[PDB]
Amino acid sequence: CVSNLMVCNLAYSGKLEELKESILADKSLATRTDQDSRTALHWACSAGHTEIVEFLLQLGVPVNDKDDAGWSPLHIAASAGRDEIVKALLGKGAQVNAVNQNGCTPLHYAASKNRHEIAVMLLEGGANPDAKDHYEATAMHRAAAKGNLKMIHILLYYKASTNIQDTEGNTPLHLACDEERVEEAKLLVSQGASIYIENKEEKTPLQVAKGGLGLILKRMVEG
Repeated sequence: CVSNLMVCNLAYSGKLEELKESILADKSLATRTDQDSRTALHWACSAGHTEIVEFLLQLGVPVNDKDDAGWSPLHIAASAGRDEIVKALLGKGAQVNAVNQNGCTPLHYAASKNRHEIAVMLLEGGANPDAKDHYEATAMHRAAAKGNLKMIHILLYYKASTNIQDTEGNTPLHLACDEERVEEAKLLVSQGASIYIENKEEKTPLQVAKGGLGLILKRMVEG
């Protein structure tokens, strides 16, 4: 029972037939916003109900409206891992470089939650891989820190930068090293991530690294 508007609950529940029934009675309900500034579309994205999303999109409804927290439908769908809803959303003009109130794009959440195929869709649909959030962090920061090896390959293929620094001065390499993400750190270094950049604490990814991972990285770069 996630909303104060019944239509929204019907979209979350997946009750497509009473959702259509409410909306023939009152066309306005397909775009009416609840207390979180969400419509039926947001909630159907959240629950992954593709047929209900597809129905609303045909109806002509807005695709890019952000809720109280700044989440667009695309944000919700990318995060929740709704492969086909993302596809539909993008097909209907969804904004791929949309930002929520923390400064996150959909790709940030795809990267973080390991959504490989959604990441590909977003990037192939025009997403900026170097988009920085309010802490100046990228998708690559998130992938490196979580240890998402395949996601890093994706980001790198679509020309993500490896040496962007967050508010703390850390690059993705710093984070990979800090979380003992070995293969992810080697991958980064092999495609040019710097072992020399210092975070705002004056430490390099090597100095942050443990178990002589730093030694491995140092030999990759220096001989």
